[PDB]
Formats: sequence, structure tokens, C-alpha cells
Amino acid sequence: GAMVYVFSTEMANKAAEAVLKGQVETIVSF
Amino acid sequence: MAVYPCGICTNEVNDDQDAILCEASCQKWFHRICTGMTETAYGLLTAEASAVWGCDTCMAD
Amino acid sequence: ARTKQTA
Ligand SMILES: [Zn+2]
Ligand SMILES: [Zn+2]
Repeated sequence: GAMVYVFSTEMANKAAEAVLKGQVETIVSF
Repeated sequence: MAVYPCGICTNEVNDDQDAILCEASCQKWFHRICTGMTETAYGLLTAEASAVWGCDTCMAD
Repeated sequence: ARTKQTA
């Protein structure tokens, strides 16, 4: 897609751990 | 005489090392380990076609 | 994201 989602290291680390637990959702804002 | 000095440690970022580009702003390469990124986060960011990463300095700005 | 693992 055209959208680009920007991760810090902290956010990527947290997201990764959550993904393993089957929690894959993140709420878009700006 | 690096071509891609790591944004953190300044040592060359080689193709056979886990490393990520700060596409968010500064466009430096960074060794995964230098950034404190886990192997899993690194694999996730690789797999995410629509995701980009920014280094701590760039994200703070 | 662009990494060294990127195909
Ligand atoms: Zn480094
Ligand atoms: Zn940066």
C-alpha cells in the first residue's frame, strides 16, 4: 500500500513480543 | 574506510550482519545489536513491507 | 523495513 508505518526500536521490540502472543493489532493515529 | 559506517558504533555495516536502515530520517545503517533491537523485532521489521524504522535520535526529533 | 535480511 501507500501508507508507511514508522517504528522506533522500543516499539518494534514490544510489537515483536506481542506478535508471538498473537496480539498483532496497533491503533493508527496522527 | 567504511562505505556504510554504523550510525551508533561507526564500524562498517556489512551485508552479512544484521542491520537496519533509518528510513525514518537520517538514512544511516545501524547494526541490529547496536540499536538494542531483538532478533524477533528485526525479523518482524524485515517482513513488514509497509513499515520503516527510525533510530532513537531521529524518533526523538 | 529495509534490512540486510531484505530479499
Ligand atoms: Zn554498530
Ligand atoms: Zn536516524
